[PDB]
Amino acid sequence: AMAATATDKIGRSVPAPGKGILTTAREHHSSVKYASPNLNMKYRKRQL
Amino acid sequence: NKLFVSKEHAPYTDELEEDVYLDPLARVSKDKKSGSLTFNSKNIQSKDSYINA
Amino acid sequence: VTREAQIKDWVENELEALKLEAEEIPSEDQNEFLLERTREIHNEAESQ
Amino acid sequence: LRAAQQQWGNDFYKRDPRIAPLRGALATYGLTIDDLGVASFHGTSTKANDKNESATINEMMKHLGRSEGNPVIGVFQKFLTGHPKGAAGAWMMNGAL
Repeated sequence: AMAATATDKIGRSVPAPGKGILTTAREHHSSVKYASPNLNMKYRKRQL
Repeated sequence: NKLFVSKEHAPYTDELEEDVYLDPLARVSKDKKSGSLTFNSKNIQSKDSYINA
Repeated sequence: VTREAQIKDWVENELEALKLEAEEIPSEDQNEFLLERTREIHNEAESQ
Repeated sequence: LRAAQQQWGNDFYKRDPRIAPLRGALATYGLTIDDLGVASFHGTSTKANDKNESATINEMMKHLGRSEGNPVIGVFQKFLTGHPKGAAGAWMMNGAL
């Protein structure tokens, strides 16, 4: 359902791992007070 | 002999390193002091840019 | 341009569907819920 | 039609900042971040990796709002087999199935 490789920046220093993959969870929690309709299926089914 | 200027420190600082990583509307910006392009904690998951994009 | 007609009137059918929803379910803590759903509709319109 | 599907069924979180790629990866089956049962770690057995690999798994559950007290279960395939420098993720995807 998902595959994603990730890297910091330019090939700089190989033998040390880092944050890279954490970006597979980049989402925005600035305003979570309202409900996001797209997460429901009963709503996405009606549009379809 | 200064075409290739190797970065020394990333646009984020370690305390902001993972805060950038999935607040996905985190845009780098200019720093009035340093002049370089670095990430500020003032616009990382700042909810003004976090939905209008 | 034919599908754009389907998409144009689609939001005018969607934003009106917020008014039957957005001024009856919540209180006047509204311009944060509206700016949540009116953006999502605007974005669900773009990717449409 | 198979274009309206991927708008509302498969790639409905692409053009959305507030649905993480891993959350919408599962949210397309009615799964939640809580249903991510297991995490087959790379688990190379180096002192820097396992400290870091475990670290990063935490935040992406810490950030996605995994239920408190619902941890993912570390599967460290490499204790048997070792590190097949390149073959790794295909042994641990092999086992994960």
